Amino acid sequence: FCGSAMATGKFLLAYSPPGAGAPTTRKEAMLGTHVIWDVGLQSSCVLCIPWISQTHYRTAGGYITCWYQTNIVVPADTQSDCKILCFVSACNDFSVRMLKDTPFIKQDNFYQ
Amino acid sequence: RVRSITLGNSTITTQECANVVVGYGVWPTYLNDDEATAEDQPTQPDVATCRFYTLESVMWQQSSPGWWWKFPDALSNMGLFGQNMQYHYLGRAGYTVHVQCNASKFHQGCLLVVCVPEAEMGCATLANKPDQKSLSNGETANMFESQNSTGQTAVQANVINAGMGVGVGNLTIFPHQWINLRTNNSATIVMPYINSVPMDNMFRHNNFTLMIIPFAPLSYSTGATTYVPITVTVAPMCAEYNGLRLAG
Amino acid sequence: RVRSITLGNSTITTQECANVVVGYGVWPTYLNDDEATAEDQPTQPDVATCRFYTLESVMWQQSSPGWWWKFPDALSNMGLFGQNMQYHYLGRAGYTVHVQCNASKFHQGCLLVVCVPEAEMGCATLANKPDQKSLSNGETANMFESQNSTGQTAVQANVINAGMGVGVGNLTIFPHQWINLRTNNSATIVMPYINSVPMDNMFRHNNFTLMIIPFAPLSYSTGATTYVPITVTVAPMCAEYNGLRLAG
Amino acid sequence: QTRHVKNYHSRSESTVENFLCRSACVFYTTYRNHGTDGDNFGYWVISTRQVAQLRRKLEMFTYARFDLELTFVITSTQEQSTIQGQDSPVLTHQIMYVPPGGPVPTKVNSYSWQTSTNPSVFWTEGSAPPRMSIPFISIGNAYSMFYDGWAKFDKQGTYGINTLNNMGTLYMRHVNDGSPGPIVSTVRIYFKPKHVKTWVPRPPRLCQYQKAGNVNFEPTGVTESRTDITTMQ
Repeated sequence: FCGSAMATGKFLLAYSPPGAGAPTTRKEAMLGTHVIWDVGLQSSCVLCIPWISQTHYRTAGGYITCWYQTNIVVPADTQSDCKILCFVSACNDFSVRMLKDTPFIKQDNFYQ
Repeated sequence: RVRSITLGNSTITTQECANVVVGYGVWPTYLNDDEATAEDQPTQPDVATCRFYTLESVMWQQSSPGWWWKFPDALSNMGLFGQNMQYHYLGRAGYTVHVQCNASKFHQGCLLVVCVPEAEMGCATLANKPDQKSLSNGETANMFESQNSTGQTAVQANVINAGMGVGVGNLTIFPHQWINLRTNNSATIVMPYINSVPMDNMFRHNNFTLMIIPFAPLSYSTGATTYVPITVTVAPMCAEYNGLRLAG
Repeated sequence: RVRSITLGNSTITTQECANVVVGYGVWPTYLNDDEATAEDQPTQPDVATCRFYTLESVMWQQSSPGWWWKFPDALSNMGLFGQNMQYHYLGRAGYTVHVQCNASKFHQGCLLVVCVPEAEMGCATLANKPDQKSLSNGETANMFESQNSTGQTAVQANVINAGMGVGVGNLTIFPHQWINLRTNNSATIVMPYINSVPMDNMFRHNNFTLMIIPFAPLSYSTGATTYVPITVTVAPMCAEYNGLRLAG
Repeated sequence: QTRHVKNYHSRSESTVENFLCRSACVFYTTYRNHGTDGDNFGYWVISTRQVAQLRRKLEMFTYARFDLELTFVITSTQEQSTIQGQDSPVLTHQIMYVPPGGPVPTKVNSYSWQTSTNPSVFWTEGSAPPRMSIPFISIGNAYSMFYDGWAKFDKQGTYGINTLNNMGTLYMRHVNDGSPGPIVSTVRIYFKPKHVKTWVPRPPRLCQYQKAGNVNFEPTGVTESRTDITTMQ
């Protein structure tokens, strides 16, 4: 959370297992796997997702959602809204087994 | 620092060194067999229900009277433990009640967070009994009023009497916790199962209610958020139900 | 004498000295962690599902071809374990199959009670695939035929090929038990979980089917009951599901 | 597809060696047995920045140190002509590696072909493809995949470039014409780094490459767009 140090609020980071589907209300999120992210106490939250895997050779994968448990409370009037930054990382348990060409580079002709 | 608590598939974060009010000094426990009692009243525990349930936050405003929930009814539709109430005739459980408050240092106000056992409430009409809807709305908070309530079967929700015909300032006799925004923002009340019988039907009876009454009204500086969220998180403790298997 | 077996809130009675066919020599077991594997694929067991489920008895008659059930699908609506299939993406379980037969000493007949793993079945129409309804009817038995089946998407249910294009008399290669009314009336097959993967989706795949094929036709003396009930009782064993809690 | 399977935590081919020591085709050229002005020869300056896949994989690191295992797949085809009764004997090819700073052939019969310090392999068709290995030939301690500097400070176009990444040039030609008819041969050089050391990992390239000797790019979006930030229906 990248708001002011005086800002206070609560977020509900909800993890949906694969095949469960994305929750549609804050109550369905609360009834599943979730953490109450209190902005006032800690400005960062870390979540480790156990079941990731690939999905194809070349939905039904799990979801992560955030909900407004409370609103963001501020002492004074700030014109701009707060921002949240997300970071993803690999844990020590990934395997990779079959190298292939990446789909994000293209070379349709020679350079010379 | 900050302490993270996980129960089942739910996680919440609480500040360390936060006071916990443990009911009447009794931590919730399971029922105990009395000198190897016979299998005439089998009991069945459930540990999957020991998870946090987070009700929708109630918006605390400047002219905002209290709220209340009746937790046997307030968790009656919260997935499990609600299915357990529906399936089992007799139930028994304690609760850990977390009351959060998200406000900045520029906010004012004081809250009385009290769990009142057997909070039988009067009716707005003297020759009547309040209906189920007014008494307990389930996961939705029922609100106190700044004046006398009107209704044939409505609860007398004037905050001065807390709906019970007593002094609201004397509500501290029950397990309570004051939330002063300049000092506190959290309240943790661990309520043991209190009843005149070891187990009882849960749809038919409310063990206790939680009243969140703002004694000092909410206030803020110009430009600050005019409302403050109050989040109630509930973890059922030591949930027991009547055994459904055949005794022999 | 007679042995009574209780699992959960269900009780059945079986004759002692009754043979039990244990799959391929392997008793159903839980999955084992491989040298303290990481919590990337958490597994969750369920012991409430370890109870007997009794399908509706199928009426064995004189001109009665076989029956079959596909047990991942046949228990998909049997309360728990069916709710567990619906709720969990990946599942894993073995089964204890009890096949009872209520006939007097004046009845004749022989039954082949066989559990066929991966019993992929052909279609009545060559350029087609059989539909879900014909392949598995759930708790309702699907019946074999004395002649070629007709249908655009119907299973080729002629009993001679058992629906698989093989010799029905060679079905004894699978875990089986013969029921000869003059000698036997019960069959107990304990089937371990057999698959090419440790766990798999249960709505999407049938681990095995149970075929009850009368090789010697039912016969009786005049005045005896013209039909004989065949009761199938199923106890899921070592049911595992994918963990639903957060890894951290 | 690709159902959930057990995770065995195989890190085996995620290593830089198994990630980069892959034999990739980096160049192919044609040269005739007879030439108009002695220009019937193929050549390739050894660079890792012409194939966009190998370039991206190598540029995921700042410094590298590897050997150059080159394999050449020479195939000759006879072109259509009015010459009859050719009966070509077997064809021999010469592949010269000019080390950095060595003599450079200008024509097919230049003196630089018959030199002594340029490694040359003579391969006759019908055998296994020729193969030569070039060591880590830089005078520096590693190959710099990126260079935030100039070859000469007072020159605008020398930004990047460096001078220590020169790996030499390959030269291919026919030793014998075989027949008095048109024959054209393709070399199809195959590149494979060996004993790779890499340092200072870098983010993968996001924008499509424009030039082989540049990092210049048209600005591109960080990723593909989606309709809504929330997963609501």
